[PDB]
Amino acid sequence: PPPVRLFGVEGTYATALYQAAAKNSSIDAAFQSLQKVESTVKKNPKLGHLLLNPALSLKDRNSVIDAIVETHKNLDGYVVNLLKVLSENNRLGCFEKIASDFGVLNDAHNGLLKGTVTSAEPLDPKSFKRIEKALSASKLVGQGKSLKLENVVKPEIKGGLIVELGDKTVDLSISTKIQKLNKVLED
Amino acid sequence: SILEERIKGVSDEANLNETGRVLAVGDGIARVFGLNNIQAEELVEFSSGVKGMALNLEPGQVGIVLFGSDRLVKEGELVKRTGNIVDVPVG
Repeated sequence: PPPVRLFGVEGTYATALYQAAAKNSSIDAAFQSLQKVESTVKKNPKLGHLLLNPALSLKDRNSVIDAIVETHKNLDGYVVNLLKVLSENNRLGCFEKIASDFGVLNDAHNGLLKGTVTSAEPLDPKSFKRIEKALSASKLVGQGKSLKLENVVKPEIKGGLIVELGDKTVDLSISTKIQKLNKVLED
Repeated sequence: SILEERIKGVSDEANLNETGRVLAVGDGIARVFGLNNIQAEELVEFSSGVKGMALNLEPGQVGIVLFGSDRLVKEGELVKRTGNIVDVPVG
């Protein structure tokens, strides 16, 4: 069974992929391998950027698929058959898509709770350790789920920072406050 | 590398710039894939014996309009850019 339903279209595939791989307890293997066979398509700079979008028949693409699994033999049997399904329906542009979703599904299994802690400027490393500590202490991460902090630089966040993870957010920015203020000026 | 070489052997090659290849046809309008250099209102000449005028350039696809004939055009034939706007002799 799937644990929860995430993603809209091209998530029906990702859903289906996790639940097939669930019965063996090897999704982590499947997904890692998928990253490594997807990357070797990318490091095929012609016909792996020039055949993501439909351009050639179902059958030629299918044969592009056959050639991808003969050169990489570790991909797991669920992901060698998922490629067949995608090639027969004749799609490869939303190939990275199933891959991305399948990662989110997998990391719900690992029990990782991925998170972006955007700031105006890159913060210090000490500021980082302390946010990771605190966020664990706060009841937004009850514990049982292992937070990761990913630093991003966004000069579109003009002052302050925003901590984001799951459906729980604390927006403690300057940028919003300025926007609100600018509107409020009457006298 | 070997990875690129296995893709190259099983591929007829494409890219689809300065020519495109038809996806489906009918209603006296056609759908060509590619043609990302075209001008808006250009004349295209098909390799089938017919000329048409691009009306809708949509991302990654173009919808030519076929000036008579529905027979000549079929899915998999190559549409080429004339490179000039539709004009008529004056003099």
